[PDB]
Amino acid sequence: SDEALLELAEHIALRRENDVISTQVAFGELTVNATLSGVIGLIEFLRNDPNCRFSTLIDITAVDNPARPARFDVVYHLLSMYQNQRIRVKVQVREDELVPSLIGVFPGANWYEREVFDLFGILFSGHSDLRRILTDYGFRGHPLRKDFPTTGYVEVRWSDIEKRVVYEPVNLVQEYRQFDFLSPWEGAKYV
Amino acid sequence: EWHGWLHHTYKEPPTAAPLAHKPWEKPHEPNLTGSSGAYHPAGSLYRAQPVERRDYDAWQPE
Amino acid sequence: GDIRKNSYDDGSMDALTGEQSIRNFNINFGPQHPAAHGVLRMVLELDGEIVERADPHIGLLHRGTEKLMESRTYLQNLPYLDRLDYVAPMNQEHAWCLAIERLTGTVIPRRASLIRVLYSEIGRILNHLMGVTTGAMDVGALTPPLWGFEAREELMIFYERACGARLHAAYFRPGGVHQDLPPDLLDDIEEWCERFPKLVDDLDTLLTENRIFKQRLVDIGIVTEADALDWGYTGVMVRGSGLAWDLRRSQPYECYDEFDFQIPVGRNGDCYDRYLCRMAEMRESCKIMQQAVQKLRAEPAGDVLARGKLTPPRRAEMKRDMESLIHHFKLYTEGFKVPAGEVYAAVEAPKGEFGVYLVADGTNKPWRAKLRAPGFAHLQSIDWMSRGHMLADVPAIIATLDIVFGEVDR
Amino acid sequence: RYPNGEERCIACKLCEAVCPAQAITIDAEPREDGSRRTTRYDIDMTKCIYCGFCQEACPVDAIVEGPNFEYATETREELFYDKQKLLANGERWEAEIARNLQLDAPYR
Amino acid sequence: MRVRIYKPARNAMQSGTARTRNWVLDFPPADPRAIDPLMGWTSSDDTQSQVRLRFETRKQAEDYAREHGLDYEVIEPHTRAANIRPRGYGENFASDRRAPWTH
Amino acid sequence: ADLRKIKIDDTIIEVDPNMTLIQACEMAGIEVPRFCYHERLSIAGNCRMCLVEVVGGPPKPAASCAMQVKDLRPGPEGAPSEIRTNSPMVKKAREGVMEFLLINHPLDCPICDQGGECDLQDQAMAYGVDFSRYREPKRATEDLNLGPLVETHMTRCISCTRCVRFTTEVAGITQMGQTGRGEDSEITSYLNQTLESNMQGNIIDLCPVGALVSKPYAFTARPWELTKTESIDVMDALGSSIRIDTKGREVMRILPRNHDGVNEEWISDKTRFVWDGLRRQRLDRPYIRENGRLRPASWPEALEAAARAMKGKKIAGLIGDLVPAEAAFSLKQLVEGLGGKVECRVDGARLPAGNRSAYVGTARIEDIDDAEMIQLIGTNPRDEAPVLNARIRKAWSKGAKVGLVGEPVDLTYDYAHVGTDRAALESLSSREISDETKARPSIVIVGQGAIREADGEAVLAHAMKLAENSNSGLLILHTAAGRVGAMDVGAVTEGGLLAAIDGAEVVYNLGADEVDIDQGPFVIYQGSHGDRGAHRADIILPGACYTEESGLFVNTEGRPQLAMRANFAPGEGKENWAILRALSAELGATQPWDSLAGLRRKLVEAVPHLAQIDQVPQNEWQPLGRFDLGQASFRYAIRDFYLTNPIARSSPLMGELSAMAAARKA
Amino acid sequence: TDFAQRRTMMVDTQVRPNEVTSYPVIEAMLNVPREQFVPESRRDVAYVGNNIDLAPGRVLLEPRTLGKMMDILNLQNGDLVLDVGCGYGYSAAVMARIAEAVVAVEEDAAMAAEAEGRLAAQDVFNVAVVQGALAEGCPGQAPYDAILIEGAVEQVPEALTEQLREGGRIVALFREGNLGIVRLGHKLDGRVNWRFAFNAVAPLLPGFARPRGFVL
Amino acid sequence: IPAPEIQTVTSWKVACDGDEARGLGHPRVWLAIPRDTGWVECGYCDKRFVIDREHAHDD
Ligand code: SF4
Ligand code: SF4
Ligand code: SF4
Ligand code: SF4
Ligand code: FES
Ligand SMILES: [Ca+2]
Ligand SMILES: [Ca+2]
Ligand code: NA
Ligand SMILES: [Zn+2]
Repeated sequence: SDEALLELAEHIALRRENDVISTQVAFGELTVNATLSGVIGLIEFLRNDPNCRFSTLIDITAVDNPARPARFDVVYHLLSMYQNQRIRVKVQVREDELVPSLIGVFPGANWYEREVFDLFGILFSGHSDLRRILTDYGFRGHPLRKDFPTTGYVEVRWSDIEKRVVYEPVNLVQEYRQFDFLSPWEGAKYV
Repeated sequence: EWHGWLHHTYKEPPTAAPLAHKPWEKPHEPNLTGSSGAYHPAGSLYRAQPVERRDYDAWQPE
Repeated sequence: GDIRKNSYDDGSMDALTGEQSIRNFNINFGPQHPAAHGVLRMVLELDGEIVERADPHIGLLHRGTEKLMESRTYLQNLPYLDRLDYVAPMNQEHAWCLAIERLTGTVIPRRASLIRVLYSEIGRILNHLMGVTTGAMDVGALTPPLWGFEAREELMIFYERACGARLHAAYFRPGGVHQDLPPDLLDDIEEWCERFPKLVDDLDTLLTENRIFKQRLVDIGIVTEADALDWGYTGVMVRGSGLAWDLRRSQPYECYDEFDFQIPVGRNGDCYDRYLCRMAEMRESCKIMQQAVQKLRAEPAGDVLARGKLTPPRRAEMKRDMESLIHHFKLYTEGFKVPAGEVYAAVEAPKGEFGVYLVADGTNKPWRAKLRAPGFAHLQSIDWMSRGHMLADVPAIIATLDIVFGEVDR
Repeated sequence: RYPNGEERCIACKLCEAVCPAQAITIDAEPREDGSRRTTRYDIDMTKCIYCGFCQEACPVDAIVEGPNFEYATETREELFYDKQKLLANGERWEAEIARNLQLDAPYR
Repeated sequence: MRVRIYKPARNAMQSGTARTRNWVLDFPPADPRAIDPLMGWTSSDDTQSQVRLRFETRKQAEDYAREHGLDYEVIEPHTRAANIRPRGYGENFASDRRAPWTH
Repeated sequence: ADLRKIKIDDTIIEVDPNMTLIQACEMAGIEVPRFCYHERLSIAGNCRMCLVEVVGGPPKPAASCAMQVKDLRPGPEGAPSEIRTNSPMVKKAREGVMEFLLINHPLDCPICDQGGECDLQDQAMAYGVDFSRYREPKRATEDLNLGPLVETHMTRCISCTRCVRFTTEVAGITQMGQTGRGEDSEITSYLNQTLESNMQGNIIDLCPVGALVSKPYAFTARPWELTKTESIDVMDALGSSIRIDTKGREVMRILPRNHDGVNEEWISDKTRFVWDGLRRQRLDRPYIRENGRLRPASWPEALEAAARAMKGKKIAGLIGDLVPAEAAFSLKQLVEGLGGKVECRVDGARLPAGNRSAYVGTARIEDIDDAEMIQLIGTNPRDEAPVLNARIRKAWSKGAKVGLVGEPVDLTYDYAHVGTDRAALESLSSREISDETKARPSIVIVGQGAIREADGEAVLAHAMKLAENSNSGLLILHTAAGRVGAMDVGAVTEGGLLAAIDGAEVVYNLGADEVDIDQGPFVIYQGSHGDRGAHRADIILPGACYTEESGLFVNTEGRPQLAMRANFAPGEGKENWAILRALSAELGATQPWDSLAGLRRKLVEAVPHLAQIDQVPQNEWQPLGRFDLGQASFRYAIRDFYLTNPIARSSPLMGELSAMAAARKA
Repeated sequence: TDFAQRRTMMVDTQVRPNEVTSYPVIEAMLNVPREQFVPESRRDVAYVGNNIDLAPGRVLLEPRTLGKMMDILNLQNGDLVLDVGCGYGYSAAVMARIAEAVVAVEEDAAMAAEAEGRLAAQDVFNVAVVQGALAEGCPGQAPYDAILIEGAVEQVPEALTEQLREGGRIVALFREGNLGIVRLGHKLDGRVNWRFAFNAVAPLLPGFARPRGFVL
Repeated sequence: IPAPEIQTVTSWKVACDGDEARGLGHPRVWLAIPRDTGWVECGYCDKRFVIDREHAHDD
């Protein structure tokens, strides 16, 4: 499957030269780095091409990398039940950059893009129903960004005065403890 | 003494196979939650002498 | 694919249908609703009890698991997996262990591999018993859940005897399984397997050929192969339509190659087919459990954890040997480091393909942990699936999709 | 406690470090005799997930999860267990706990 | 608020240098912590201090703080220069040593 | 400067040929395990953990800590020499040595304070096997009696001799040694006596295992719980770089951190162990004196009472030893704005105002290392800056000559006793120096004790004259962390303390606890600890200590350094700049800033070099002119090393150390 | 783009389920094109469930916030409404379909001119755009039955609440750090009494900050 | 505080593990009795070992 995945990666790199930035095969998985402007065209090719028939969209997610000029990665996981193979597609996205929506290709991409928008704040263009899907109504912020606190900023309580569940600033009886165990020794890479 | 047998953890009853007890063990108590013997933290307002807490010693004027 | 403006066989157009739809019959179906699993707020637009729009509002059980995982070590994150598809917790633990084992390049012992298959199939029965019999309760059958959940009670006792917890085992570990099974537990699992087909017959006698049951499921929620590919269907959601796809065979993991079992598939892809597929899968899982117990008895005594640099030593060694004490101290505080890389490890979970997308960065904590729940993709299709049906069919459709919101919301 | 009546806990804090829920809080000093012992040992039973990692991490079998499960309370603060409450549980449940440790020792 | 950009120093208790390669952007505690009366736990209303970002270069940290309108202070690191011994191990036995080497 | 190419594993790198292989490996970013080697100690070569493979050499692995690059036989044709840190031989060598290190090591990790930050644990995890083959009884060792700072568990000792080499080479004492032979050889102090050194706390860091641990810190925390803050020490004027470890609201310990130009990687025992005084004798409320007794008051009430006492009066402002530069700048702005007088030379030091080359000098601390002649004038560096004294000893070990003017004291190195009185100083300045001597690097160091008398200005004049004659750098060794910063913002009055207190009716005492304000004026004390200053006060405004706020401190060489907040002041204590800002409003003289950042903008406008953190400004040589000296002998500034400031005097541990020192001297 | 489907979806899924029952508000939001009232660069994201940035420190509020804000003002056919900070005029266009007339106050001449052009292009004639400082309102046409402030405030100046009729309603989003509270005010006996309505967040409007100086 | 347990020994080196069968005590450690004081205490269980000087056999 390692030779098979390398052969498949050449087929994609050849047929979609301008979409593909590079390919990698690590830990038995093929990853394709693609340009933002060509990701929809490439995923469409992967879905429909005979050699690579990736007709199941497994999921879409994002990864935050604040140290990088384009801080976000958007990652597409696709499965082919007919060819019995998997592929990962990665695109680098800058903050406030728009990502084209995949709902034209996969109707089931709709909720995954809402989740990326909710938890990372990445907007998708061409999305019919783009609204928060997992956080509370009117939530401020995007919790899966590395610079959002784990406990957030606000918490709810039932107020006897307002007879409502209201938000208040977070007050922790015991503050979150973040132990740092990491050793100053990397170890060796023996040949 | 009987909890293990009643919950099928042990095959034999304490009548036939009594449990070994250390001299520092204490007698069993039921759940005391709705009573005055219920456990409460030292700083609880139930205690009526909640333990005062501090982590520095203050200077006292002469 | 839009039926809000009624279309009649006589071509008539009502005066009111001409006006723009401002005053529609919208109803909150859940969260506090017996068919809504407690945390589903589905907004339904009804027209004479015909479902014209279904708008699932989820996140009522979103707990920020993926954020909480980023500040914990790999071992501290293992119990989070238990609480996603919490009906069958060890099956979800398996994806986390497989991902770590792949990135670290670790080989788990043979006995641990057999135990993982054994308790994964227990989880499949735990899930299918819950799914099938509460699905029956969704179409009004009161009794099936009572019979099924007695058998679940017995399986939860097998959970507790392996790990000390009836539900949230935290039993599968990176490097194998935490503890070995007592010999008398293997005898009891074998004894339970001999009785279980009788309960499956009794449930089949009560339901399968009941005319009411057929009229509540046959030709309801029909899924074609093309629909399956629109919505990321996996598991019984594709097998009910006749696609003999099962990750244990197509992309084998653990030691499933050497077990004998078959893949049930449906021909019509409706709620009735998926019910029959789940009943058949329960029989197949029972057979796997029987083979695994036989293999475990025939195995030579061995360890259940890989030990080495990945798992703590045994307690007796920890209290005697200096190396073991250090490895115990370090692995329970810092934990192993996982080399930089990204993997997606998937299993055939009872509800479909469950996967973990793990981004490691060489430290003792995950950089990113994305959890792929099969129910997230299945629930998203309820609007398409329920359009055109009546309100009474909605609980049956929620049942057939096999939704647990611990994994939908995470 | 040990059979000699001394506390087993030596304030190593491995249980506090492994706890997935951060349910354990420990403070320690040298005792009057110079012994390494805790002065605070709290378990927030409303944070705890009952995973048993603490008893796995403990190198001296000081903290264990016992056989008792019928201790529902009428107030929430009754579930903030301090050191004396936990030690009292150990002194009342020791006989059953010790037997269970012997039964599972071959698998640990 | 004010953030600290600095390169964490080596832990004096250890000789390893692996935790000294990265820059970090930190949100230092903003207000005093309190003692919970009930159990004596450390209470806080400052969740922003939970955030600790990690960078490879000072420029990356300084850029992030700028793009996000954060007032920052950059504390420069104090690298330990190599103590190059001209005679190496042999200086232990130099004829002009003040006192004998102790091994 | 003839760099040599060497290939380490697969990295080709160019290095000084005098580097050892271990130093070259670190320059290439290649990790090499070690126990006995330390960058600042003599090479020992006894742990054998650093063994590497020299390609082409004899099959023996080589100790990379002891092998210089120039010792490597050059490669064929002049190709760079190769060493492997990844070969199977190295893997087997490291596994073998780690096994030998652990066979007799006790199973102590749960009860051992090193656990979690232990080089033995960490390198055993990374470089050893995961199992044991040893089936014999282990060695058991008796413990030592090293005093109240170092607890010993000698069964944990791995015989690295770091402690022996540090105490002998750096601390300059000869109490520790390794007696016996073989596996029964013991690290020990002579006659099991307590170590006598104010540098001894450093062996706790240096010991790689939990054999030598801190008694005050024992059992109180694990390394993973601690929040770490990189800050600057104020226990002396050296401004050592430190790490403050806090858990919740409290500091748990203080550790050195590296600064090649100031303290290297050492701190004195006062710097290290005063955290127990940080939470004692604290002023946490305002106080007001009513009918002869100080009674609690609220912040608005005390500020009003202070404003009433000050309005319309003659005000004197005193700035104490532990005050940051911004607070001194704020006080100068406030008190002088009311037509008052502010003095910082509360110890009587006759430091000239505006002449930075005369109250700071021209020498960096790092210049001492290379100096070949060092002249000490009325300074005991062992009590004023023990880490700086250790740097003088290092120069003396390389051959430097040391002369001293003052009382003969044990400095841990030999020196020429030129004399004890001001006649001795006179001889040095008027001496003639060969052109050969004038060309060698040298330094003149002057203590505060020399310049604290009526002729203090003249004493400096001769010191600068001597420095100019010898073509040598000058360093004025200060005792107070806040002095040079206070001088930089010009917090001085002509005539010094007595010229600021003459005729004053209100004295604003900002942290001056080493001099008494005689009865009379109305005294407002701002400070963090209750001591001399608070006992005299009629109003007490509680301020933050040096770990509880950000502050700018200029060290003895004139380097501005930023202390960082690690925790918060107890009770109602406030940041020192804030209190003065709040008081200004009640006095109708509101300061032109609402935040510390606003205060710092105005400060670097008056004193621009305070904006350049961690840089030593170059001072223009401006020698003093008046040379009339006195007759008395020189007195050293510091009488008791451990009890120099109110935070140290609130420390029970410093009292014990001071008591022990007196019991030794008697 | 089929903006009509996006508009209908926005009302169905972001307005109706959020306790917006007033059918006049639902009718208005189903008809006023949101994309016509955003900068050209934001046209494709006009119907996203978030605040749209109009200018530095200024947003077009999220559909949930505006829907609930208008639903609780309870506007009548005879009402005169002051819309403070109208941006490009989306909110004024929606309220114009319910109230008698709207006075839209904008402080950026660029946005005030665009509001007039876009309001006219949609044939909205009971909306007058008045250019000036937001915190001043428009006292020339006072009193108003209702005041809507379209951005976060820390305090509502008395000058602004004096332009409110007795029995008039004012709805403002208050910001307390990371917490945003929409409050509904009622003018009684000359005093505006504020009450909690719901929680939502937006950036602070310029000119509505509170006086914050040195505190010991 | 009095010791929880005293044992008298005739050797200057003792091992303690909590006296519990097959991994139920504490990690096994070896302790040295000083010739000056004649006793040592376990750091895990606080058991005190006291030398019997007259019969103390050097190894
Ligand atoms: S059982 Fe409870 S206290 Fe113990 S590790 Fe698990 S969560 Fe923490
Ligand atoms: S209970 Fe066990 S693991 Fe926890 S601190 Fe005590 S000895 Fe250590
Ligand atoms: S020195 Fe290190 S290895 Fe030895 S007992 Fe202490 S923590 Fe464990
Ligand atoms: S006591 Fe510590 S520093 Fe000294 S020789 Fe032993 S291990 Fe080395
Ligand atoms: S570090 Fe080289 S032998 Fe010890
Ligand atoms: Ca209709
Ligand atoms: Ca004792
Ligand atoms: Na140490
Ligand atoms: Zn013991």
